[PDB]
Amino acid sequence: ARWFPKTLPCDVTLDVSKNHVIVDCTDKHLTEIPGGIPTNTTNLTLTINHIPDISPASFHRLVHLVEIDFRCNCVPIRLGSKSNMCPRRLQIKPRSFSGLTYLKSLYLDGNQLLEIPQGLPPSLQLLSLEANNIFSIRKEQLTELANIEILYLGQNCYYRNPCYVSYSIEKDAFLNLTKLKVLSLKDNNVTTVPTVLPSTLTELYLYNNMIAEIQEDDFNNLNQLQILDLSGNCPRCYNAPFPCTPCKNNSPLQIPVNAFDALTELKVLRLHSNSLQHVPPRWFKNINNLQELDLSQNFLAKEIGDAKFLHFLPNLIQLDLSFNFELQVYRASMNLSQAFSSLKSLKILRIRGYVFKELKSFQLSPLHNLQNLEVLDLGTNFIKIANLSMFKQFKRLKVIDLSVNKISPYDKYARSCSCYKYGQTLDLSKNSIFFIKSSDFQHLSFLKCLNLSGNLISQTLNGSEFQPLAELRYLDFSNNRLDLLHSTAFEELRKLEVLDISSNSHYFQSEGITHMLNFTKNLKVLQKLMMNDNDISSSTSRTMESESLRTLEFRGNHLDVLWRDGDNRYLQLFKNLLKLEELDISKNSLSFLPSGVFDGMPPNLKNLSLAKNGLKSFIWEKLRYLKNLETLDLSHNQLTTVPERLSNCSRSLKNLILKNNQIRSLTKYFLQDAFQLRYLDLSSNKIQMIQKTSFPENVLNNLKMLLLHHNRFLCTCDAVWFVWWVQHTEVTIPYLATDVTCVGPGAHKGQSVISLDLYTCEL
Amino acid sequence: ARWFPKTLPCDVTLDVSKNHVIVDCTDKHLTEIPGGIPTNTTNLTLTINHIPDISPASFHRLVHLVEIDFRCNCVPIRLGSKSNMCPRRLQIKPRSFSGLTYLKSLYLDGNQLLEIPQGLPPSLQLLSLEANNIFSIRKEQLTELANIEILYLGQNCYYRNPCYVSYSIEKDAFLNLTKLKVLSLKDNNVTTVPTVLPSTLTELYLYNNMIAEIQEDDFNNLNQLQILDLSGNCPRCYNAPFPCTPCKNNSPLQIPVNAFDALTELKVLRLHSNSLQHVPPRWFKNINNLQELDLSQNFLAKEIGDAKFLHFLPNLIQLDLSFNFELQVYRASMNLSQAFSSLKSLKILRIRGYVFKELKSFQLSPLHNLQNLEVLDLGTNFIKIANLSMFKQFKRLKVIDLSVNKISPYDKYARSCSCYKYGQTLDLSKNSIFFIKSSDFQHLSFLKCLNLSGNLISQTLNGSEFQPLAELRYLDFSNNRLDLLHSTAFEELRKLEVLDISSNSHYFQSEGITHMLNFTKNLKVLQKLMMNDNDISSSTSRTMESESLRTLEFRGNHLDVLWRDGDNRYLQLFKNLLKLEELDISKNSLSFLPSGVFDGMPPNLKNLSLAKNGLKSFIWEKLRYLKNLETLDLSHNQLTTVPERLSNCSRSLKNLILKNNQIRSLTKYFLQDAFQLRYLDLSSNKIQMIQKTSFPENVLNNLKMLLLHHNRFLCTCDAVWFVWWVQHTEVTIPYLATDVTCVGPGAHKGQSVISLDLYTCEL
Ligand SMILES: O=C1[C@@H]2C[C@@H]3C[C@H]1C[C@@](C(=O)N1CCN(c4ccc([N+](=O)[O-])c5ncccc45)CC1)(C3)C2
Ligand SMILES: O=C1[C@@H]2C[C@@H]3C[C@H]1C[C@@](C(=O)N1CCN(c4ccc([N+](=O)[O-])c5ncccc45)CC1)(C3)C2
Repeated sequence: ARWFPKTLPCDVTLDVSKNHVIVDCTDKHLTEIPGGIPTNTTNLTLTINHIPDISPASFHRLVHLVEIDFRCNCVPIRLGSKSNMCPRRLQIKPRSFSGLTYLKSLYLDGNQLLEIPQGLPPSLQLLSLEANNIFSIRKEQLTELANIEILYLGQNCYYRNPCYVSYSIEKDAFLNLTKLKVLSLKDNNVTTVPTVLPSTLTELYLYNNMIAEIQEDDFNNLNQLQILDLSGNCPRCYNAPFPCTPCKNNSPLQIPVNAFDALTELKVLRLHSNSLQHVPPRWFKNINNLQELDLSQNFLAKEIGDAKFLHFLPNLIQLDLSFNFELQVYRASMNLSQAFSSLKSLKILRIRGYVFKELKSFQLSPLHNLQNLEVLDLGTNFIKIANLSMFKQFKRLKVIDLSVNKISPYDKYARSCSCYKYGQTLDLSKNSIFFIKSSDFQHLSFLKCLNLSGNLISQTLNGSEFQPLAELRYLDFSNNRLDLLHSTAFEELRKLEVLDISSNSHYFQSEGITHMLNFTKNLKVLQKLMMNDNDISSSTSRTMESESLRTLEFRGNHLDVLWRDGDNRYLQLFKNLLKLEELDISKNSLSFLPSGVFDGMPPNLKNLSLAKNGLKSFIWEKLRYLKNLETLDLSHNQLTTVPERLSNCSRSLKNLILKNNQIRSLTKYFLQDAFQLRYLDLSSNKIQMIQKTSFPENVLNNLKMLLLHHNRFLCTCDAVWFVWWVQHTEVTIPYLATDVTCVGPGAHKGQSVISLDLYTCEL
Repeated sequence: ARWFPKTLPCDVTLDVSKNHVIVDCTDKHLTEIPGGIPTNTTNLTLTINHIPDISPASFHRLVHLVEIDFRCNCVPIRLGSKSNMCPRRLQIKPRSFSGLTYLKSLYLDGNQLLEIPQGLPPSLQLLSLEANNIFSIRKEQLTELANIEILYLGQNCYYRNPCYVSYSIEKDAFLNLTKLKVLSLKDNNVTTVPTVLPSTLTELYLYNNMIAEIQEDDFNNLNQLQILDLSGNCPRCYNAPFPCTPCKNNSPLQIPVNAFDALTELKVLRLHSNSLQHVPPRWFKNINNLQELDLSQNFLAKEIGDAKFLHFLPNLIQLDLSFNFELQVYRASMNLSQAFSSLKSLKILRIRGYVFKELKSFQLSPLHNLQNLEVLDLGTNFIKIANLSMFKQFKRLKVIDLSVNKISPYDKYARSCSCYKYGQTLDLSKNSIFFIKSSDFQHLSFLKCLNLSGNLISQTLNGSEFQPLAELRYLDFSNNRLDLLHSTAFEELRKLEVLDISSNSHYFQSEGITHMLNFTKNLKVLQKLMMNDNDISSSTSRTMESESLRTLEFRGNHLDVLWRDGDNRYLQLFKNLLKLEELDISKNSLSFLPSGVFDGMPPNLKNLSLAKNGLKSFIWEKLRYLKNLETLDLSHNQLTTVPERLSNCSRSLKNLILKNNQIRSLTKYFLQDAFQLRYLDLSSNKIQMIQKTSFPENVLNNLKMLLLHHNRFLCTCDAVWFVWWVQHTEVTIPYLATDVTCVGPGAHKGQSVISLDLYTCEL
């Protein structure tokens, strides 16, 4: 099959059409790069490791490298886990990258460098030096980057990685970079923008810095700029969960009126957390193609009432005005200006953090004509009175956020080391609704969704609550207190397809009261039912019936009491679910499955999940009754013995999952004649040996995935074929060189099975 | 010292003045009563056990018994833990109590008896047969109880202990009980009141039954009745967490108008959960001395608006009107009738469960003249708008309950087997207050308390929030998000004595922001400070200062980071607290105390708590610096070695607590010359032997308590003196015969040290 044993502990991906040989050593804890790298490699990745340094002998016989990822080998003091500490910082000998004539990208983030390395090839187009200790920019060290295009010099001096010195950039340091397009100086303690910047810049990220004043001759040459991020300069420090230094006298970022003049191709402008109080319309005079405008965490509560600058943004797509409230000011209503009607191309409008008392109908009148408006975020506003019927005008919308408000009837780009698909959505989750009336949801027949998660509604539904919701296809009733006393629950939701009544264990924990689990009989088009984490311990109805239910999640419940010894009542609980194909009966404290319960299983079942249950002895001969089962899931269980013969067990099972099990040895005809298998998991086990008579190539040649890591393989001369099978077969085994180790014998401890060579076996 | 070794495993209490010898065998798991009971015994108690039966030979030589407690030896199927199952029910041979001429009380609850035992002495005054299977009452079995006074025949037939048959009571079964005063027939599935009842009844508990109609000739002879409990008859079954059977057509308990006529001395009348809709004033025509009236869980929402019957209760003390709301009815205001002004002697008024929208000022106008009104409960009402200034008229009150409402700026007698002491209290806990204004608490200077627990207030207090609270002596700010950025927090609370800022770990978990822990310097009369469970990990201020702080609870925090290795900054964190006497620095993940931190301890410290910390090695010689320490608490720790000599350790330590420790052997001069000791704990340890040279009688004679149970005592001939010391010394050792056992050797496993006799030691 294979006579080329490659002991490389890194993943290899081949793309002949793209000429890409990707070697991936992510999270491999290597101290030195492995020997024998194929010379056709193009992409090279080395994440968090323990590699001390780099020498020119590292990339000596690799010229075709086009991407080198050396990110975060020695993470700084506060940016990563302190379980992997380097003795010192990273050092690079001179001319360590000059031999890479085809290099085009380099990632050196989080390695505690003092200055920019020298000797880089002129073909380099990307260079990222984030999370380093480079707080000084000069021209002589940038002369070699005359052909760079993307430069990430961010996260160099701030509270996570301090340097105690303001960012020093000499005059015209980036001027001679005629090919530079992206420049990110985020979290660098920058005092002034490094003028002059190259005129070919397209993305400028100067956010989360200490820039206090902007000059009129700052962006005077940037005519091709498209993204300008000045967020966090003079930030809003009140109740900030991060160390922030505000400006003196609580002054905002001093931006002149004639500042965004040369910016003509600007499409994204984020001024989030700048302590701004006024937004002059002169800023938006020359930027005609502005699409995204972030103005969050400011003091624009009085500006939103006027909002004159909105008259200069006819092509605005997004508008973030979150958390603009005043201190000790509880407003009675939201004061949206009429100029909001000038945003013709507006799609998303998030006005969170604008806390007020009552949301009336005519308060959203400027938004009554935005034909392109889809999302309307109004969460975290602590609204008290809000008649939902007023939303009968926003039918063309897609998301109506009515979040944690109490209606009643820093660096988000940190690259560290639902209902929107069904239609109209009313997200009333985490509100102060404690009972459901039919008149409250009136004039809301167009709703395809209704999220009532976390409202803590204690109500006995008899089939008269969600009456106006005729077109409802998804109802989220999680984190409440549902009382299933009548089988007529959710009977008026004719077009209901998905029902989530999870986390309603309050009334289900009680013993003796009626629990009609046959409430799905009146649901004719119900496709998915999520009732997990409900602690369902009893049920008056004996069976569950449905003409269309295909998915059922019954995890975190008590089937161990329903299938108790001698209690033959609830054995056929899911037998009448004809169209059921996806069962998720897991975490149900099931210590054993009583013989006969599989006879009360849906005949069309395909997906069975029995994870985190506690099965002490799961029988296998009863799987013949499930002639359509394909994805049996027995992960995180306490099984002891694997089946006798998988061929006699099932004819359609192909996705056996036995993760985190307790198995000490496989059988000797396990995979005999089980050709239909295509997926097997045996991770985190206690097995000792696996022979050949149970693993022939007729069955191994078709398996797509096979996980045999984190176990107790004893690598002695007892399973020599396994050796000849582990390093000479192309079956996909992930983590085959670092996680699956050898616990013995003696000097053979911790050895990888891929590099096994016992010459003293057949001398 | 003592030559009478009593191997009785039950506690003995002697009262010579009362002539009471109380033998207590609570939770002792005995199979047969022990032999050798002293004949002077009067009180005898046997709780949950495994005793099969009783024979006349049990109380043969005990005549002076006046109280026999045989409760709950074989608990029914659902009333107790199923870990102690009896093979059958309890049986009593005839004439098992006739030999007790001085018997006056008998408790036979929860023993699954079928009928009332016969042969009881005529001197019996109390007889309780609760939680049994006695669902039939006859006259021939009650003829022997002609001198009984208290009869508890409750909990005989209901959902916890079913019998499937209505309670059968023959005509005039209790008539000949001329001395009967208390009769409780609760939870017995009674259909009709057992007329006729003895005219000398004073307390009648017929609650939680299935009585549907009351007759006019039912209480016609009860003229000395004082307590009448008819709660749960035709109950309110909506959203009930217990199996309840309501009456047909949703009808209330049919009580005639001329029903409470003969009742003249009635003081307590509870009609809770009767589905009542009207309360006729004719019911309260003859009962002039009614003090307590319970009317909870009814449909009196329209009756509270009228409340005519309140004109007939001039001596009413309590009035419970909780949970009288209507279904699918969210009221806009609380409609209290004017007749509430007729309750001159009213003290407590709980109107919970009366959910409405807004609580205005003039809604409580009838209560504006109740001079005796103290408690005003208004929790669980979901109030939205409620101006607190309107409470400037209820200054004479004591408790103003403003519970889980959202204001913004079955059988409770089941005998199973703060701020009210400081003055005026405003309990605004678990409300929807997210920020504190000075104008909100205006006109509330009389407040001695303010509970703001669970409001989740994210605010940076600078000393201007609680300004009108000049007389505030207690502030509960738990379960919030406090930002201690300024040392001027709570500076305006001049008369503040207790401050609870616990469970505010949100902003304290953040690293880098300022945490001014010296905010107690401006508090001149602060006596107690509770800041536990705050995860305090950093502090800008180095020390904490206070002229008056005496108690400080600092548990559930991170002192393991504040006292890190080499970090000598926060060593003297509590040194400036001069008057500090009670320190509770526990659960702080402290793996070791760095040497020198005790030098930064308050000199006046008396109470130190280091529980659940994780101390791997706690030094003892450093305790000489604490010359006032008396209650050192080292429970639930991982210590290994006890101090060398307690005399050289401390001169005032007297309450050593080493519960749940890991100690394998004591020293040989531990308690030498440590005369001041008066309290020692060594429970849940791993010790093996304790000799005499460390435990002399000069020090053992004064110790009040000494706990040495749940450990690994090896009871071999190695510590014979210990034997002669354990059963011949009167030092108080609780659980000396059941919990402290012997783990060896061999045949001597599980033996009690109190019954140790090794004759083969010195043959
Ligand atoms: O628990 C909670 C957290 C974590 C999240 C959920 C959640 C609410 C949350 C929050 O952002 N908010 C708290 C309440 N907010 C405010 C705070 C202080 C002041 N203030 O100092 O005057 C105010 N004055 C006027 C109006 C609002 C004020 C604004 C809304 C966000 C804190
Ligand atoms: O989570 C929670 C729990 C556990 C406690 C805290 C808490 C509130 C709580 C509660 O007792 N309540 C829920 C809300 N309550 C109600 C429910 C149903 C109906 N209904 O079926 O029409 C109503 N119709 C009108 C008015 C109120 C109604 C009454 C107040 C009590 C349930």
